Amino acid sequence: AAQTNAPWGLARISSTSPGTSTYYYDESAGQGSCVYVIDTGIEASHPEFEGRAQMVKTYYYSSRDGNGHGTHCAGTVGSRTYGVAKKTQLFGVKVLDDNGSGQYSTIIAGMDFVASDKNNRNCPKGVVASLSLGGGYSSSVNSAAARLQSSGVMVAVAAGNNNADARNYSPASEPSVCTVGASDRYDRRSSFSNYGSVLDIFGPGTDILSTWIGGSTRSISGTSMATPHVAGLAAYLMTLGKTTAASACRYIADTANKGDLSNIPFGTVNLLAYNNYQA
Ligand SMILES: O=c1ccc2ccccc2o1
Ligand SMILES: [Ca+2]
Ligand SMILES: [Ca+2]
Repeated sequence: AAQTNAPWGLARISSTSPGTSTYYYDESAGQGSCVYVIDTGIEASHPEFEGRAQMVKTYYYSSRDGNGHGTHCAGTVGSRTYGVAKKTQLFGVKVLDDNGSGQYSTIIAGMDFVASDKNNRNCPKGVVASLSLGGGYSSSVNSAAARLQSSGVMVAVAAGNNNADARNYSPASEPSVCTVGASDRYDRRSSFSNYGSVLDIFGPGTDILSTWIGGSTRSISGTSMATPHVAGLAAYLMTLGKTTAASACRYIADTANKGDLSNIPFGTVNLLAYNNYQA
């Protein structure tokens, strides 16, 4: 399948070079997989989700995304026009308030929730969780991410936007999960992207067009935007049978575009998520 005039990030993950505009992907498109977006919620009624999104848990007064961030990330995972895995099932877990803030205790509860909830859902090709959030180091937050991964869910987390070593941020610094840095359309590390030995992979993160609340769209930047590209790619690969939840991060790193990025500090991987699609 080919989507012409795709958002640049989708084109990038299906090409060995920057500058293309077509997203090539297998028609299976993540069907049969499930991705939990743990964030400010998801506007499930957005036409771009085609009825494939639903809220399953909120830690606040409402399950509505009053912010937009969670809807944007979900859109990159799995919306028709802006998503990597266009037929996946999306579940929203609202652990961030409408200002995009949340306490560590709530974020941990949200991870433990998904570890249990996945047992109640029909996801034959596997389960992914996308966490476009983080804050200062916390061993308890890392431990929660490690448990989620251990339970059999492919966990992808944002490296953070401090232009710093991600070792000082959580859950980015938990080695067992897949920590995602951001790049721009010229294959440069995004100027805000954290880096360091704990990063596993890079994805498109600068100027990413996706869904927004009020049935709209908008372009924003962050490691928060790169993370759903990797989460969607994982869902897409599990559906194809190429990898499992336990090994998807390693498989993505193994099959990545290598050495294409500039401004990567010594000690940080130079690997860009790539779907290896061949028609
Ligand atoms: O869009 C965002 C806003 C804040 C933030 C903080 C830590 C990690 C990722 C983040 O993404
Ligand atoms: Ca290349
Ligand atoms: Ca890792």
